[PDB]
Amino acid sequence: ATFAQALQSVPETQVSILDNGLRVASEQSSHATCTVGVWIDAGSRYETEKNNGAGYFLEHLAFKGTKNRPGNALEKEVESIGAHLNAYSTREHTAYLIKALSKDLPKVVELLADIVQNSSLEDSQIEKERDVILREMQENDASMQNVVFDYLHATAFQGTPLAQAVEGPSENVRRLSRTDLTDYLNRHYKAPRMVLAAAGGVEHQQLLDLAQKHLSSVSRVYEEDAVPGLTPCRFTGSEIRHRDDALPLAHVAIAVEGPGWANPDNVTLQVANAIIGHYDCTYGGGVHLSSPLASVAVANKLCQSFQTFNISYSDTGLLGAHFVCDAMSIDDMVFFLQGQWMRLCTSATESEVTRGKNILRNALVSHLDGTTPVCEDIGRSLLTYGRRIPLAEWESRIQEVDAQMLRDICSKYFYDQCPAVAGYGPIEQLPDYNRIRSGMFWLRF
Amino acid sequence: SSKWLDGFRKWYYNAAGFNKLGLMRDDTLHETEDVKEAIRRLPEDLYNDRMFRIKRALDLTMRHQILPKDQWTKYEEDKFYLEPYLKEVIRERKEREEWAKK
Amino acid sequence: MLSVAARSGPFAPVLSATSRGVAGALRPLLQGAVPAASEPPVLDVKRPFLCRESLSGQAAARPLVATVGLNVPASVRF
Amino acid sequence: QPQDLEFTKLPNGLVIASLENYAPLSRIGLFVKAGSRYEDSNNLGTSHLLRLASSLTTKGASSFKITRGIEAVGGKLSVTATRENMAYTVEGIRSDIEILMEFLLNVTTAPEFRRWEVAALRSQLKIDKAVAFQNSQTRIIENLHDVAYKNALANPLYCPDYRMGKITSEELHYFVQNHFTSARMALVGLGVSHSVLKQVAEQFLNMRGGLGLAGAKAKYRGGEIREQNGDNLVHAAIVAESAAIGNAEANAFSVLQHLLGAGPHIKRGNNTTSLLSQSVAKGSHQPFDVSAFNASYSDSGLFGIYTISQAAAAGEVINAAYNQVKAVAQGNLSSADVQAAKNKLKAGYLMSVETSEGFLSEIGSQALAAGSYMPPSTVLQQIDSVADADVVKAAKKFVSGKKSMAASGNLGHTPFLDEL
Repeated sequence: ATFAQALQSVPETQVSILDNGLRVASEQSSHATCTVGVWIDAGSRYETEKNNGAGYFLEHLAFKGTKNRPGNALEKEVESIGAHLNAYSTREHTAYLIKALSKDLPKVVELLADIVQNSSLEDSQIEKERDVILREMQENDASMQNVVFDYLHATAFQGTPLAQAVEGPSENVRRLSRTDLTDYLNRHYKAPRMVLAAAGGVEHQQLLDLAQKHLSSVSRVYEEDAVPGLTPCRFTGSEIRHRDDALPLAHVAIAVEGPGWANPDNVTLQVANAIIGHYDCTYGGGVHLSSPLASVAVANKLCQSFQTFNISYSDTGLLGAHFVCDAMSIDDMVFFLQGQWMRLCTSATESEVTRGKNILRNALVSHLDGTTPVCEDIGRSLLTYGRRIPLAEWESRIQEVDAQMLRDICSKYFYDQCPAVAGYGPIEQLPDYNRIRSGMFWLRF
Repeated sequence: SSKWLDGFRKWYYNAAGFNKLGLMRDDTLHETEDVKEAIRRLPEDLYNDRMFRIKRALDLTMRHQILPKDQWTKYEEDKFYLEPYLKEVIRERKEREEWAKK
Repeated sequence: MLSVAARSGPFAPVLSATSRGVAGALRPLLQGAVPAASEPPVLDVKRPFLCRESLSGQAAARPLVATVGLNVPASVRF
Repeated sequence: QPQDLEFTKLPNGLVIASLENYAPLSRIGLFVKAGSRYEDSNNLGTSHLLRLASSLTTKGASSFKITRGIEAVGGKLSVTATRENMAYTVEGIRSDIEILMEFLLNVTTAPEFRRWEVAALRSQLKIDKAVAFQNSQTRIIENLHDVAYKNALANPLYCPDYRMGKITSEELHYFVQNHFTSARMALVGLGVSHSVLKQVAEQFLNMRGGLGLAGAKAKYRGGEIREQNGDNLVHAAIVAESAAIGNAEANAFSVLQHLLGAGPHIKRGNNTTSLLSQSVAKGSHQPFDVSAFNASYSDSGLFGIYTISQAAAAGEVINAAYNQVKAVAQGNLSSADVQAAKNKLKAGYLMSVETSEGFLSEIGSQALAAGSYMPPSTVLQQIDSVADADVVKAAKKFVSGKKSMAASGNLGHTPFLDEL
C-alpha cells in the first residue's frame, strides 16, 4: 500500500454548525474510549492588563462546582465512571477536555454542558484558588524553560497583549474579583467561538443530538455590543538578559518573527526545523546523528540540550531555537546554531530536504495517534483554520517542498532579520545583540 | 614472485633499517586521523609494547647506535598488529565519505 | 574501666575520630591522601512542589519502566 | 475493519503476532525476557549498558549506517526495559519499515560489541543514571525492590556506581548468548502482514537453543531502608508480598489499588473517591500525595502504600493511610466503591491500550507471559468477576504480611516498621 491511499483510508472529520454558531466536529474510529472537549477562543491575548490572569483563575475554578452540582459531586460524576477530566489554556485557545468510555457518551456531554455555561464561583473558592495560584507561580518560576519562554514573549511582543503570560502578574492575582470573572465569562465564553470536538468511538449524529439538547442555550449575543477585535501585534527585535550566576547552567532562546497559521510556507519552515531538529544529553546515536548542529554539539560537548520551535498565533508567531548549556560554551553554541540557519538560507541540498520531509511525515502521522491528540487537532484546527485539514492534504503540501523553495523561504524569514533573545542563568558569555545581528547574515553571500 | 620477490622483500627489509632499531613495520607508520584512531582502538598490551619500542628506538637514535644483530626484528617474526584496526578505520571513513557524496 | 574507645581493643580508632587542629612535632604514621576523583554531571534545577495541586499524581502506583532511544529523550514512567 | 490479530508459535519457541491495521505507519517490536531479573552479583548493570548500547555496530550494519539510515527515513528506534523483560521497537512508514526490521534484527542477533565503543558509552551510563535519579520516585522504588527481595529482583535497573567502568564486552556477549535465545522472544507487528514477519524470523531469528538460563526465583526478604538526604518532602513506600501475574488474585489487588486511589482523575482535583486521600485530607492541612502501589511480576508481586508528605508531618500521614487500609481490611467498604474501582481499573486498561505503543506493549507482554493473546473484552470480563470478598482478602494479605519500607527525606518524625 502506497502512503497516499493509506492516508486516504483515515476516516474524515465531520463538521456541523448549530443555530448558535457553535461548531460540532467528530471523528469516528474503532476505539472503545472517546475524548470529548470544548475549545474556546479565550486566552491571555484577549485580556486588557487588568484581567491579565482571568483565564487561568477561571480554569482553576471550572472544576470546583456548578450551579446544579455543588462542588465535589461533580468530581463523583467524573470519578465513578473512570473518566479523566483535564483543562489547559494557551495564549489564544482554552480547552476543557475529558476522556471517557463510549457507553458514558451522553452523560459526559452534560458535564461539558455546565462547565462552560453555569460555573458557580463561591468566594471561599476565590481566596483558596488565589493563594493556590500564588504558590503555583512561585513554584513555576523555578522552571527555567517556562521563564525563558515567558521572557521571550515579553521581549518579542513589547506593549502588545501577546507579551503577557497566561497566569498574569502576581498583583492581579491578588486583585481579581467575582464580577471581573463574571465579565470575562460573559464576554469570551460565547457561542460562535466554541468548538465541541469528539474523537474515537462516537457518532456524529448522536453527538449532534446531545450537543443541541445541552448547548443550545449558549449566548451568541453581546453584552455591550462592542466586538473584541484581535489586533495585529508588533514584533520587536530586542533582548532580555536575566543574569543569575548561582544557577548551574543557562537557558537561552533566540527567535524571529514567523507567519502564523494561515500562511502555507509554515509547512516549509517545519521542514527547516526538521533539518536541525533537537538534541539531548540522553540520546543514543552519538556523533552519528544526521543533524550537523547535534553532531557538532556532541563532538565538542557544547550543550546539554537544544530544540527548535515554530510557535504560531493569529497572523504572527515565533520561529527559532532554545538551548540549555553550561556558561563556557554559550556563544559557541550561538555561532554554530546561526551557521546552520545560514546554510538553510544558502546551501540547502535535496538530501537533507528529503530527510526533513520524511521526519516531518513520520512525526505528523505519529503525533495523530490517540483520541486525545486527534481531538486536540480537531478543536485547534477549527479554531485556527476554521476547518479540519485531512492528513492527505498535509502530505500533498509536504511533497511540494524542494530545496529551492526551502532556501527561498528561509532567506525570507531568517536572513538579515532582527531576532528576539532571552537568556537566563550564567549568561555572561552570551554575546551582545550586535554580534547576533551580525550573525544573522553572511559576508560570503 | 615465488623465487626472488620474497628474497627481495627480505633484502629490502634489511636495507630499510627499522629492524635494527627494534621497530616493527606498523610502528613506522606516520600518524593521520586514521592511524591515530587505529592506535586509540588498540588494546593495552599492544599499545604499551608499541610505545616502549618507539621510545627504545628514540633512545637508540639519540646515541647513534643500533641494536645487536640477534635483537634485530626478524622478517618472518614481524607481526602486522595494527593493520586490521587501520583497515577497519579506513573502511568506515570510506563509508562516511560515500554517504556524504550522495 | 571507662574510655569507651579503649574498651574495644582493635576497634579503638574506628569508633573514634581524632582530628589535629595544630599538628605537633611527631608526624602520624600513614599520612594518607585522597586520589583526584571524578565529578558528578551537572543537571538543571528541578520542579519543587509547594502546593497540593502540583503534588497530585506524583505518588508512584506502577512498577518502574525505563525507556531510551536514538533520537527521543530518555524517560522513566511509574 | 481492524480485522483480527493473528498469532503463531514456531517450533523453536519463537512467537510471532501481527495485526493488519492497513495504517499509514508501521510499528514492529521484539520482546525478549532479558531484563535485570537475569543478573547475579557478578554482572550487575549489564542490562543497562546493553539497553544503551543497542545503537552500536553490528555484524551486518555499522553504527554510522544504523543511525544515519534510521534518521534518513524518519523512523524511530526505542528500547523499553523493566526488571522482567526488554523490548526493541522501530516505527516508520510502511514502504520503508521492511528495511527498518533489518536494522532491528542486527541489534538483536549479531552485535559485535567492539571494546572501544563500550568504553565510550560507560560515561553515557553515568549520565543516564543521573538523569533518571533526578526524580526521587526512581530511587524510592529502586531501594524498595532492593530491600523487598533477596536475589534476582533486588538487582537494579540502573547500574551501580562501582560497576561503571567495570563492565566489559564479554559480559554483554554472555548476556546476549544466554538470554537472547529463540524461545524467549515475541516478534509483534502492527501495520504489516504475517508473511514478511515470518520471512524475517526465518532469516535472522532461528539460531539459538531457546531455554536459556532461568533465574533465582525471587525470594522475599523484608526490612527497611532510610536515606537521609535533606529535601522538602519525605517519600515513603511500605509494601508487602502479593500475588503474581496470572494468579487469580492479581485482579483483586488491582481493584484494591484503584479503590484506595492510584491517580488523579481530575486535574487540580481533591481526590474525593480516593480513600487514602480522604483520610489524609481530613487529617492534615499541608501538601501531600498518597496512593496505592501495585507491581506484579512473573512469580511475585508487591502491594503497598506510597506517601509523599511534609518533613514534620510524615508520621501522621503514614499512620492515617495505614489505618485506612486496616479499616478496609476489616470489611468497612461499600459495594458502589468497588464498582467505581472496577470502572476506574477497566477504564485505565482501555485507555492504556489505545495508542499503538501501549497496544503493542500489551501484545508483547501477553505473548511473553501467557503465550496466548486474549482480546480486551475477555480482560474486562475477568475484571468483572472480582467480588468484594476477594478485595477484603487482598487487604488482609497486605495487613498480615512482612512489610518492606523505603523512605527518603528528613526522617526526624518518620516512623519505623515496628512502630506501625
